[PDB]
Amino acid sequence: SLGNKLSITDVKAIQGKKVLVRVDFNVPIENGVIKDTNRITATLPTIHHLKKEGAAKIILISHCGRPDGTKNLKYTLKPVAETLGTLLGEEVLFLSDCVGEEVAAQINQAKDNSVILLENLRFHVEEEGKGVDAAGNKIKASKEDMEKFQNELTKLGDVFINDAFGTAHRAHSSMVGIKMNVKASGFLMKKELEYFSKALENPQRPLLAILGGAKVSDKIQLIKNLLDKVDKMIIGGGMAYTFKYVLNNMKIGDSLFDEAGSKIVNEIMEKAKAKNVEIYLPVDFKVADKFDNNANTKVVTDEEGIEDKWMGLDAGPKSIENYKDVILSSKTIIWNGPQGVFEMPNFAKGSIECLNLVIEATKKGAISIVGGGDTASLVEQQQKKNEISHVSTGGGASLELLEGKELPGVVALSSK
Ligand SMILES: O=C1N[C@H](c2ccc([N+](=O)[O-])o2)Nc2sc3c(c21)CCCC3
Repeated sequence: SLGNKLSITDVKAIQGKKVLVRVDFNVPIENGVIKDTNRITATLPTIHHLKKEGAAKIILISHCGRPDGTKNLKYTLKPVAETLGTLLGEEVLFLSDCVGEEVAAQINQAKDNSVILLENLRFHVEEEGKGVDAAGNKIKASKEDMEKFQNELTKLGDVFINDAFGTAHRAHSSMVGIKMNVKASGFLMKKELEYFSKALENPQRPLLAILGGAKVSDKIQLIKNLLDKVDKMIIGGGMAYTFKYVLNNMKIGDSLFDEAGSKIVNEIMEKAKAKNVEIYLPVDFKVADKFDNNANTKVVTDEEGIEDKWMGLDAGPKSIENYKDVILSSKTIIWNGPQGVFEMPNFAKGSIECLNLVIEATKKGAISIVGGGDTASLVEQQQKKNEISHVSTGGGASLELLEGKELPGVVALSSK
């Protein structure tokens, strides 16, 4: 289950507690300078709630870069402490390790209600459970080494807050081994779990999935899992040409064709029929004579097909018209994939109209979830993030959740 997990707002006893918080501070650092501070800024509601609720210590644990289970000061969290300090308007204490008597002593010695940032968890092989030494030899932590490191992290505090949903798909020490009585989601994780629970457990129906992207192959698990939940599915973008070719023997010219993925199209269509899911493929396309925004373009229907040396780069006007009744009658929308080459303004119309319809449905009461990646970029470029119920930032974890995979970091949270 996803919706019955304990959240930071449900925690009653916070005053005078040492609160251990797993955050996502995997920020790009260019010679001591943080170039993107969004991940740091996104943890402020969690930190503010803990300070306001009178926490004795706010102990932050995270990772960044790729140290591979070895101390590697290129991936030091030291600059993150400085940036977080500036954002908080107070000094954030940075510690050179994350476990042990010395770290414990420094935490206890710190000013009450203050914020402490511990060094990168991934400097320890026990965090990921595997790594690589300096020489390049593979190293692995034994069950006992793992258990000892997990016990050491547990000894740092009294209450555990997991605000790192983007790492919850991993059975890492900081996701599964912090054995405190209260293990609650932080505000970021709370929102992710709340909205993914709304979309996938007992959703408000009709439930619609809007899928797109360049390939079929990397979306098979996602499609097959969503066919067990949804009532309707729009399949668009580059992946649609593979479907039109296999299903209707439609000429696709130089459009994208997924050779491995083409062999699974019939299975997908057969599962959709078994599950009584309505599939909506494009019936027309905006084609181009070159892969370029300034290409010569025209509209072809799926009855005409695409001529040799031409390529489909967006859904056509009829396919765009067909979205309207599908999207506007939907009460829950999971959107994972653009409907064309949105990076080229002349082939963004299908994706932009899909966005306008999803927004319209949301204003009228639908719950809209944007999976991430390219769809999130489109919503961001169009400046419409606040018009969508939830734009997930969980990356790989959001994708695994939608593929029906186990999230160990979620499983390890307390139940409400
Ligand atoms: O790299 C490419 N991707 C695009 C793509 C992505 C999504 C969609 N869509 O149509 O939605 O198309 N379509 C083509 S034709 C084409 C290329 C691409 C590369 C050069 C040869 C011709």
